[PDB]
Amino acid sequence: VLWHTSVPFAENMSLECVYPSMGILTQVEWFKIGTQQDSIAIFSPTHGMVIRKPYAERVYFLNSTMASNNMTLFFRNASEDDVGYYSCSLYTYPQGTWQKVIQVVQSDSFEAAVPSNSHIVSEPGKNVTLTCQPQMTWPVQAVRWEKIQPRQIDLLTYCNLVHGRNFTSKFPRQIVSNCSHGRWSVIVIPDVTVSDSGLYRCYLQASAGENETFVMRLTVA
Amino acid sequence: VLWHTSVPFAENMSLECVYGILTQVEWFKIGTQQDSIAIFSPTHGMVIRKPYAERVYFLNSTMASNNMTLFFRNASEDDVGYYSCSLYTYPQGTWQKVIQVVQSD
Amino acid sequence: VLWHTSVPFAENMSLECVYPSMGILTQVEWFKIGTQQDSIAIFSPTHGMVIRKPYAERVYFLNSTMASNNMTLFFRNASEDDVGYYSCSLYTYPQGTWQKVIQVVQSDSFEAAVPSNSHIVSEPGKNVTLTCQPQMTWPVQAVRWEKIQPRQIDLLTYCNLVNFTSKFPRQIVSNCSHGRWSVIVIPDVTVSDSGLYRCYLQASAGENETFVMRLTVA
Repeated sequence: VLWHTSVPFAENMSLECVYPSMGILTQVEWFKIGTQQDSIAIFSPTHGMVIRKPYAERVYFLNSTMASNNMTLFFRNASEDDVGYYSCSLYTYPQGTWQKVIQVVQSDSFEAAVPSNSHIVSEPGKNVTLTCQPQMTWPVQAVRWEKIQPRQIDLLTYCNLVHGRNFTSKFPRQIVSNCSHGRWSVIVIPDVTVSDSGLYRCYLQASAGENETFVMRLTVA
Repeated sequence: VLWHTSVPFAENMSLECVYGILTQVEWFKIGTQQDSIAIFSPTHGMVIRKPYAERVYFLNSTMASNNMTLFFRNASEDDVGYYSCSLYTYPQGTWQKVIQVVQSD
Repeated sequence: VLWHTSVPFAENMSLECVYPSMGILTQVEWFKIGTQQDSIAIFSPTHGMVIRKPYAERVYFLNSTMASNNMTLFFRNASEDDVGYYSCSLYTYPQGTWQKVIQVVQSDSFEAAVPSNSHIVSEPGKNVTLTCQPQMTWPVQAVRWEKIQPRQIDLLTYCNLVNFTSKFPRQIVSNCSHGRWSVIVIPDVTVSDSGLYRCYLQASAGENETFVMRLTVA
């Protein structure tokens, strides 16, 4: 998993999956994630797209140009059973397999759930350093950084400090994240553009006193 | 296999279960057989099985905090025994916490 | 995730990944699954094989008939660190992904410690039914049917009773629909089917049962 987003449920929701040119694309496959993966569609760069029968009347794709790299999944009339986790799996040569995970949640604008704890104004071209606000004697089990927009959360990184594997987002842009050594608290956004404006959230999952967070608004001139 | 957490019996006892991408959570009672208590999925939500419907509840707080603690609002002598808090993550798989409920307090 | 095949150590060990013919083969990739997914080699049916630098000296593959459905990972040389778990992933169109997990065991431990609890004799051409010996004292979490050979142990059937499909090319008839997990049928048995078979029962919160049976075909 190199890319993890969350989007609100809608009857006409589209699950964005645009792959960066990286080597040769050899196959794409869409899955509904559960304990067992449910295949939605499979794409050949030679023979085209096959939608699995349970989804034949429920999803479609755009007739976008080849160099658009667009595998975005579109729902006709989505229903409550289409809530959950999705996988857009990219198979490339010689780099290998990578996966984008998209979670469909029941939700309003993701900005509405978060009031900013902080505001920073920067200019394009500068690196922007963001920090968590570690507090307690309570051990931090997990740390996660997200970029928040009204229609989309981009999971930038998470560090499991007690158990599990870590995650660092590649795509769409570079996130400087390390996790090791009590510097899970800091990330850098190198060379910001206006499109980097938005809300940035650090969530701290602790042991007994779990669940604390810090939001900061970035505004690029 | 033995237990991870051991608690004494109480009518209002709560069985703590704390803890990526969670695809399924299920509570079982382990005796001579395995009885399902409640099952959760991100698509269907939390669905409690009928034999425990009047016994247990969940305070569905932040699920991203990884908390599925089983609350007894009423508990009887037969709620003593072994419990399993079973967890499936994507694509890693299993994570299981076994909990013992002791009658002697 | 558990394994499909298990083999003992050897510096010339061959981790068999014979796959079925199913649609168009579009890509193959070998990983070593440790605490992290580590890439060994990647194959394109047009561009050929790339072996990642950490395994360039270690491993090699046949350049012969690959159309025989063969991507077996041959070791040229091997150390303690080549012990562990491997993933042989086949990518096909339109069927999708086909994955075989392969276990390499260290201590010089293998079928030498496997005595039978039961012995069945059958003539070739017969449909042989094998059965577990469930004791009905722990709920059965999961069922594994395995074939124990001198050079490899293969998974025949897996059933989680809360998914994992066999990659063994024998066509074992099994269902695990409603208690069916306790039996498997070997149809039209041959002399090559002789050997040790094991039913493995995983308990939810207890100890695991083992029933080993020897089948000898006339």
